Amino acid sequence: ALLSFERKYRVPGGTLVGGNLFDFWVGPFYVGFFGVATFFFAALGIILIAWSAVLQGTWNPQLISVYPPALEYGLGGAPLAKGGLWQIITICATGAFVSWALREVEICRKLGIGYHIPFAFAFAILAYLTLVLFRPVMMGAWGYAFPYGIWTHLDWVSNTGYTYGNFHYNPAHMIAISFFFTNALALALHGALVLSAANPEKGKEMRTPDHEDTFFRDLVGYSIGTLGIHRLGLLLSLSAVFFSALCMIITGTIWFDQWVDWWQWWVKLPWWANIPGGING
Amino acid sequence: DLASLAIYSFWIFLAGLIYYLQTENMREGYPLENEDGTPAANQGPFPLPKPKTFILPHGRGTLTVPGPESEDRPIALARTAVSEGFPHAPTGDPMKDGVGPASWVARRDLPELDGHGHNKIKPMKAAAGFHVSAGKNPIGLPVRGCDLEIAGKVVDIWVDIPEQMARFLEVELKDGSTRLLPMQMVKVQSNRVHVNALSSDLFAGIPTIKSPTEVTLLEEDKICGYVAGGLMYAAPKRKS
Amino acid sequence: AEYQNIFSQVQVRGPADLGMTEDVNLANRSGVGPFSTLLGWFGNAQLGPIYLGSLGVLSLFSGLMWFFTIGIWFWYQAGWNPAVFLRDLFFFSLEPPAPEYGLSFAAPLKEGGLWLIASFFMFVAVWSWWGRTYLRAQALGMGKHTAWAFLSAIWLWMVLGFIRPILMGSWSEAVPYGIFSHLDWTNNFSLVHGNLFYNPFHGLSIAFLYGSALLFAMHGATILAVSRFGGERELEQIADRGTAAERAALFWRWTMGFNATMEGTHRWAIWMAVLVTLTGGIGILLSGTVVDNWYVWGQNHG
Ligand code: BCL
Ligand code: BCL
Ligand code: BCL
Ligand SMILES: CC[C@H]1c2cc3[nH]c4c(c3C)C(=O)[C@H](C(=O)OC)c4c3nc(cc4[nH]c(cc(n2)[C@@H]1C)c(C(C)=O)c4C)[C@@H](C)[C@@H]3CCC(=O)OC/C=C(\C)CCC[C@@H](C)CCC[C@@H](C)CCCC(C)C
Ligand SMILES: COC(C)(C)C/C=C/C(C)=C/C=C/C(C)=C/C=C/C(C)=C\C=C\C=C(C)\C=C\C=C(/C)CC/C=C(\C)CCC=C(C)C
Ligand SMILES: [Fe+3]
Repeated sequence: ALLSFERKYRVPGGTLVGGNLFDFWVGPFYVGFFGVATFFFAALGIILIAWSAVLQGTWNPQLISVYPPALEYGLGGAPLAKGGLWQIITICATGAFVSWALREVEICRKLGIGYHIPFAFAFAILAYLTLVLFRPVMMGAWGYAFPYGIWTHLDWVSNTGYTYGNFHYNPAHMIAISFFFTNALALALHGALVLSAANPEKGKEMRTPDHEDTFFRDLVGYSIGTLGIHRLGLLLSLSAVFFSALCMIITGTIWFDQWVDWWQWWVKLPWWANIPGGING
Repeated sequence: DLASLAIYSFWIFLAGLIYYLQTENMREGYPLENEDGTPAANQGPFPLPKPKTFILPHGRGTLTVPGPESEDRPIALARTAVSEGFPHAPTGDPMKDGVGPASWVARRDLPELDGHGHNKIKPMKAAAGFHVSAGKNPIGLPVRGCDLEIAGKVVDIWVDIPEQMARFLEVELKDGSTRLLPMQMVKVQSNRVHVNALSSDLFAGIPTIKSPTEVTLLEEDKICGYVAGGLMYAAPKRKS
Repeated sequence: AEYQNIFSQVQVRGPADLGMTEDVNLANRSGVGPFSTLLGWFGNAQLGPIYLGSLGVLSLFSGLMWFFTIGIWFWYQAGWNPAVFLRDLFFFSLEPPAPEYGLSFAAPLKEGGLWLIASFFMFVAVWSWWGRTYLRAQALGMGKHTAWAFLSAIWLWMVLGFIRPILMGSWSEAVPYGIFSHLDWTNNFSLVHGNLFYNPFHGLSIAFLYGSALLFAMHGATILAVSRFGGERELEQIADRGTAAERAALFWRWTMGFNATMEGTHRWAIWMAVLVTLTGGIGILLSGTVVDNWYVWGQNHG
């Protein structure tokens, strides 16, 4: 039940709601009040998916799929089987995620550490909410949302992106994707740096941050350093998700033509629109 | 076919890799224990790993993990309930006692050293060539606690020498002695440094250090421990 | 506002850090560059010094050689006109030989030979840089992890531009140099193969790519959060666990029910990241050499 250095931190307090009432652990798990919110929202939503799975005929997770209300239904409710199960499961989903964050705030308080983790989680929650609530509402229908199925939601990704030709041309999607890629680069580098110091050459003694700094400067003329790289991971990550949401909040709402076409604002400028030669003259 | 061989093999590699990774993260905190400190019955499905040895660089010795584990310190807490899983109340003053969010570990009571063997952290005053290079300079600001009362004056910054980074404010009391505050728990503004974790009367109680030109890892832990504890334990004197 | 350690509130500056000498031939470090106050709100203010050995110079030269080759073909495609160049910047594209030349080096300069020339410069630039990766580590007595991990990035790049074009029998199978064309090659690659959503290695790759954003966001937040107990000094927390490492582990344990060590979490990191391209490159490698349509393959796995 406890890690060897753990008892000393298991003290009363930090809760957000409930005072000492749900303030206890089950095995290694802290139980918020929000631990109780999350279990209720998550068990209700799982129950409704298992439900939905019979109304639809299957028990196989590669087939189970829950679709939003069709476009026809606009923003209204929609019978249980014709999209309303999805409406209620989405309400469970948000309930469960926002609880999880709030539970994380409580764990933060008991531990005397900062709020960075749940703040970060929040950008994921916002991305989801962009796909299933903000974008559908700006567009008129729950049916623009994606559905809950392992393979059917990629159906939705293909269909949605291919409505604007090659999605690659969505310029916020480009910045988003750069953030993702650079993030994986920082992750490879940070991991391998720290390990290469803790696990040096062999028989050899443990290296130091001065080594990690040194190796970097040797390789690229720079080193952001140990506080730096953690700030950077965070920034790269969160920036990726922020531009992920931005690229989708704007697609179908303020821009709804073929993304390749947006680029013509550049190529069509007064100063060079009509000069000849090159690809566009 | 070949593509089915590759994918299925990959799933297998992936399972061993998860396993290896999981066991690797057991070189601390393990074996699990009961709330009373003896080995828990169930340790989950992962075995401990064969141990490893880090060689520390300034004839500072060895670490070999996993190995026998204790807190090397008394824990002023008691059970508040009759079975596994509840909070354990502080039996004393939690701040003075280093428990809860004020906890510290018994790290080595020497100073972390740079790559060259010198103490990593020094008061800027004993650090040649080091000066404030941008942003508001805290030195000479009054230091205010969460009760909005002044508790001292900033008299130097302790700096990380190889990373060139502020790490504490050395602040002076009515006393004339000083304490270190973590740079990360203070807000340097126009006419003052504000400290939210601590009320003005809890500064005297900050853990003191033995040299005034060195901190040790143990002292550093007790200090950071103490001030972070205040966010929970000084909430009584915290205003708005 | 209580304070978050995202940007620094004070920069502090000392003598330029020349860094540990170890087995490094110091002949080859440059001397310190200057000091960006700007950089310094966020990470370190000091630029340089860089080390450039002979291998150093080699890499960096063919580096520019590839860049400069792509760049004349761009000015040429622009018919020498400076405004046209700027306008059509993302449209220029240096393409590989047509399917007809197969793997030969025969193709004219102006229809593929320029491509192979730039491809040649890129190949020695990357690989030399790779060995530069290892060498800098040896000189310092550091482990080999950076080069191992960089090897994973190289494997996709390798498979995309060289291993796969060879196995399929021609250089036309490989990727244009240019901002839009390489996007187009991409979209196109997927179409011709039955949509890469059906290729299990693609799907794995996404899980790691997304997974790396998850991990680093977790990890970077975890550190900033415990940064008020010196959490960022990870190596000394590995050698002597302090409350920062403890309160970190226990955040994740109380939340999701298991946790890492300060050292272990870095092995989660190196692998989460490296697996993105490892997995990816198997997925491309198999495309069209062994599976011509992922959908179809998918229909009856074996
Ligand atoms: C043919 C398809 C189109 C295309 C169309 C789209 C579309 C359409 C979309 C994207 C989106 C994205 N695309 Mg695109 N995309 C294409 C080509 C690419 C390529 C490529 C190499 O070609 C790449 C790398 C990308 C990359 C990206 C990212 C910028 C983004 C996905 C990450 C994200 O949004 O996460 C955000 C993360 C989440 C939303 C996860 C949320 C997690 C929540 C909060 C909690 C879940 C908990 C879970 C339930 C717990 C379960 C139980 C536990 C496991 C125990 N695209 C092609 C051209 N792309 C998406 C985007 O920008 O979304 C905003 C999007 O909607
Ligand atoms: C982000 C932009 C697009 C999108 C584009 C893609 C694409 C493209 C792909 C996936 C793939 C996946 N996505 Mg999807 N996906 C989206 C939003 C989601 C959401 C969500 C709540 O918003 C979830 C839960 C998932 C879940 C999944 C997984 C089934 C699979 C691997 C993900 C991963 O490794 O993440 C990183 C996270 C981790 C490593 C943490 C572990 C996450 C675990 C495995 C998720 C389990 C979800 C579970 C099966 C849902 C079960 C219900 C629960 C019992 C409540 N996607 C949106 C609509 N997703 C890949 C796939 O293989 O498809 C079959 C793939 O190629
Ligand atoms: C319409 C397009 C198709 C599609 C077609 C492809 C194709 C084709 C490929 C991918 C690949 C990927 N796609 Mg897909 N993809 C689609 C949809 C998606 C979606 C989505 C639906 O949202 C997502 C999230 C992704 C995500 C991904 C990634 C997991 C994977 C790229 C890994 C990577 O890190 O590359 C970035 C990293 C590299 C390219 C390695 C670079 C290393 C070299 C050594 C560096 C050279 C540097 C050079 C010298 C320049 C230096 C300049 C400096 C500043 C000095 N794709 C749709 C289905 N996708 C790649 C893959 O492996 O899939 C199997 C790939 O080939
Ligand atoms: C900065 C954003 C990056 C990020 C960060 C991030 N994620 C996080 C955190 C952070 C900081 C956490 O603290 C939190 C965590 O606890 O991690 C272990 C988390 C987390 N991110 C997770 C998943 C997740 N994150 C993803 C992405 C990202 N997370 C971003 C790229 C993805 C992607 C890329 O697709 C996934 C799949 C979980 C591991 C965990 C959140 C766990 C949680 O909220 O648990 C509560 C709920 C349940 C246990 C049960 C679900 C409730 C029911 C309503 C079921 C159905 C919902 C429905 C939408 C089903 C969908 C079907 C699919 C097939 C599409
Ligand atoms: C401003 O003006 C100046 C003069 C400075 C010039 C400006 C130039 C500019 C702005 C240039 C822009 C260049 C761009 C946009 C480059 C983009 C490249 C992209 C986008 C992607 C590349 C993907 C590349 C891959 C996948 C390549 C892989 C290559 C190989 C494996 C090597 C292949 C092997 C060859 C060619 C054979 C030779 C070797 C042997 C051993 C037989
Ligand atoms: Fe780290």
